[PDB]
Amino acid sequence: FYVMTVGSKSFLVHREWFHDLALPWTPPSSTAWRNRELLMEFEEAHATKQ
Amino acid sequence: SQLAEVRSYCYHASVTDISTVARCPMTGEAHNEKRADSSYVCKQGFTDRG
Amino acid sequence: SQLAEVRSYCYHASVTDISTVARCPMTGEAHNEKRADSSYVCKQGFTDRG
Amino acid sequence: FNCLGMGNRDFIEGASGATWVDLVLEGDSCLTIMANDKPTLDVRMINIEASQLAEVRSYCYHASVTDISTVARCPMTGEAHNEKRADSSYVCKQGFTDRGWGNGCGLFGKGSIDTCAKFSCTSKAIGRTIQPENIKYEVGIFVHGTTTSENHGNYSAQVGASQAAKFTVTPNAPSITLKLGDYGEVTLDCEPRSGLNTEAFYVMTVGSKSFLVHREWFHDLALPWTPPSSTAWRNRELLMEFEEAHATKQSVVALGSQEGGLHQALAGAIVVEYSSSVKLTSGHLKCRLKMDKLALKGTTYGMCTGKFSFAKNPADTGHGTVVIELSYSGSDGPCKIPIVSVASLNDMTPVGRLVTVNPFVATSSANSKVLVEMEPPFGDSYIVVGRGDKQINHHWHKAGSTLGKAFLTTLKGAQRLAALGDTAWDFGSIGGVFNSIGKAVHQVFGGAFRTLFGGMSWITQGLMGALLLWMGVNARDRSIALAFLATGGVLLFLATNVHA
Amino acid sequence: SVSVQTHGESSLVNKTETWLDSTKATRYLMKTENWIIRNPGYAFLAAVLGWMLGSNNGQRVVFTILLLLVAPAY
Amino acid sequence: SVSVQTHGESSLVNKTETWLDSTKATRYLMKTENWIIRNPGYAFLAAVLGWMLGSNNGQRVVFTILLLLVAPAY
Amino acid sequence: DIVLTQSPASLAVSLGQRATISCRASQSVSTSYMHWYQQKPGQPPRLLIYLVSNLESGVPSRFSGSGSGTDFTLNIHPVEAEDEATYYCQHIRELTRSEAGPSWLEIKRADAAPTVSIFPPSSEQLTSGGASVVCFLNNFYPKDINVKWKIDGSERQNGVLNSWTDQDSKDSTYSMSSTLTLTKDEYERHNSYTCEATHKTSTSPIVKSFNRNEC
Repeated sequence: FYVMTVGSKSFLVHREWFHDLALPWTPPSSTAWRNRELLMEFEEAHATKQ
Repeated sequence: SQLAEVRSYCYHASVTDISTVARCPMTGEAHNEKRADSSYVCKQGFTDRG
Repeated sequence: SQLAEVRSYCYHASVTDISTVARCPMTGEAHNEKRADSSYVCKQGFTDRG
Repeated sequence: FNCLGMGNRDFIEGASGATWVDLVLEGDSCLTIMANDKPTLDVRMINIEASQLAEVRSYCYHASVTDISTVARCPMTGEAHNEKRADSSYVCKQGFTDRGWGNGCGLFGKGSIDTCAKFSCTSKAIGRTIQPENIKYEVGIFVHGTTTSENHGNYSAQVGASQAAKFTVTPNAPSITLKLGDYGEVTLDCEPRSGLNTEAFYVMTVGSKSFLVHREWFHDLALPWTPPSSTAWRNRELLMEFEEAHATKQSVVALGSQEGGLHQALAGAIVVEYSSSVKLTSGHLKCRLKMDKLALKGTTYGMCTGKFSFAKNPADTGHGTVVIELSYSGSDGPCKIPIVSVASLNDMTPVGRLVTVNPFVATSSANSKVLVEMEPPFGDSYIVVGRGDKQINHHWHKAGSTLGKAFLTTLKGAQRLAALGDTAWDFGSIGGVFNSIGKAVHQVFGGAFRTLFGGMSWITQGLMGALLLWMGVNARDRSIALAFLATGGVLLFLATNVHA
Repeated sequence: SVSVQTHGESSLVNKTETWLDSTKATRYLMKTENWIIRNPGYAFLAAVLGWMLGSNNGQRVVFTILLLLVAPAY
Repeated sequence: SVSVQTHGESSLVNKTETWLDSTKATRYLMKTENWIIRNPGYAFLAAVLGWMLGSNNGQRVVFTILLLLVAPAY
Repeated sequence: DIVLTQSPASLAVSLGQRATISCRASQSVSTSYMHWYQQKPGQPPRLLIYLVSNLESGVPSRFSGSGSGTDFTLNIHPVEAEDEATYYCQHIRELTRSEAGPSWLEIKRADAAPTVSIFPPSSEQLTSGGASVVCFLNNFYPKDINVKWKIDGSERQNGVLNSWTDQDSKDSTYSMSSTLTLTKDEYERHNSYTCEATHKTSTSPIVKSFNRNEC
């Protein structure tokens, strides 16, 4: 398992379930993330307005 | 004693700088110049035109 | 008379500026700073370590 | 306001026989009426407006723990009482601490403690209840005269020509009479209160945005909620938790922001914006279009004597018709624009019908653009503008031949039957007998059956239908369709309607 | 998503008060019971399917009580 | 709770882009498939129960494909 | 990715008065994950507050603070002479881990004027070919001060070497030493040498002058 930090507190989670979490995640170093489109959405397109 | 950093997860996000480049039908793909930087979240789509 | 441009296809390519950022096992993902620009073609991987 | 370039454009085939018609409309869809002596009409909803909204209650999704206090007591003392149980702001809970002789007590195995933590709401959602009279409907109505690519998509421009109008129907004034000017007057009698169900649902505000939720599901939400006025809440212990009790130490921890869970709790909710009046996207309204005063003038106008031109090139509207824009260079105007839709050039007999009836030149000014739409027949046709040498034509072909169109009426007709409830038969307009009993048979069938087991979500009613199709396999003669009744249609259809 | 596929249960050592324990019993039943109360008309014809096939008596309920639990949240 | 018992689906009028539509197809399957991949050893003995009883062939799969969907999230 | 800055960068306050540091973190919702370091110049720091609520072992109970997300605070109600140091902070959550532009504690006292003494170069340095005119500014508070080398009434910024100490241990004032370096030939071609010292205490610069023709 791993140790997951949620907010200020940290908690224990299984590491195979840790990677199976569906939510934008982060590489160790700095920048480029994955699945960051999940916390955002879209709408209908009226002219240039979306 | 020592714990390595496996990865991180961004649970809370905010939208900044909404940009949508409109194009005509039959033009195929639409390309916004923001697809170069990974900080910008880009998605295809369409706008029904009259 | 008039023909619109639908898209293009690059059949012939060349490799420029090979960059591989090595990391230790158990570190999870490896992140190279070149993933920001879309001109750089990045791929994950591993190196068996002694 | 008009049907130009709308996402869903549906038409109306005039049988005449009456000057009044009962039609249902929507925000996205735009109805188009074509009748004799009556020009081509556009009827659509802009949005659904509501004036005054009362505050039903609120919900605190995000909380934080403040001032953890736990009063320790000895075993056999029974209940533990902390002085914080007086104020409702403090969240108190009973409990115990297993005691030895080492910690605080002279007995073993048991204990009692009262753990109180002041409740602090970081973020809270707010709901709103809809009053029937407060609901407004902005219904764009338009009649097709001489138009351009500008004025036709323009409202105030066609108001100067009196060819477009807007208005607000409310339960206080469901009937509105508006004049089209040169083409006469039309009377629109709507049913604002009965268009939607005002008390069927609420308007829930999650964060900055607001959203629609069923009001019976609104109260069934499990999350700390709020009375309208100010202070004392209910179930606020749900966003906080407890732990083991070591001596006097127990940590009340608060759940994070449930805003995402609220957005997760929202699935079929419609995104709704607002400023000083809420604008709902998909409309449902029952209106009565009275065309009695609407008529055709201007048969005094003979054909135009001079060259035409294309202001824009022809294309297909995707709804089955072909629109063109014509810049008339002749100075003989005002004149009735010659034009037709024909099968072959050697055959001058018109076949296709003009969507915009009686094309007309506005003024004598040369090079005046005019936008007129027509419906060509299926197969190879021709758009011919003008008579004699003066004519410039175009070839058109439409593959939508009535074979597939019969299903486009059939299949979408059942789609018109679905999701519209009992109002689905309002497309049976100027009805009675069949159309009357067709809704009446479905009335109680809409007040029972599908609505009784209604609430099924996607595959829930879809999967069991395939198991209810097996009920049609095992049966007896004359009992066959009995187990097959609700199976085919009304069940698997809506399951196939929404895939996805 | 974060709504489903919860960590529960760890089930490694762990004799303690976890993050959510007493609420773990209210996960499925109450939400599935709120579903069958949401759709009573289904529950009438639901248990009918059990008595339809197999004529084996007691295992016909094994269909129903299991199948009536299937429909909520699929 | 807010995690389950979603508003979906309205199914009243509503021809539009809702709050979550394309993600509604990924609700159950993917989360239940992530469960059966989580517990493959169950999936081996799961479908075995279907071939055990009734000897009626094709409806034995009706047990499995339904019962294999029961175990995820109960 | 995160920018940190600590303010006020220099705080003059008497011992016993509360000092609340206005701070912030650019990349937001750090949770708490913020610290405080006290460093005297030429030393390693010492961690003051961790968990934002909690001291380390050696640091006494006079240190405190609170905050979350962007803003954080270091609140010391009984500031002391032992608290005199350069306060640092540092962040966690994302990486790389970085600090803030620091903040100085200064114990407040009465504003003191500098004692200005401008010494002509020694006869030993002249024989060496150079001449360094030194100007000593001692026991002035606060640290805001300026030296201007006026040669024959004209200011020269060349060869000016300014060496000033930090806040003193005994009287808690500042001491400065200014040095004007010239060649002996350039020293003997210029007559009047003075260093005027302007300070917040004296509305006019303190002028200590000597000429080579004078003594």
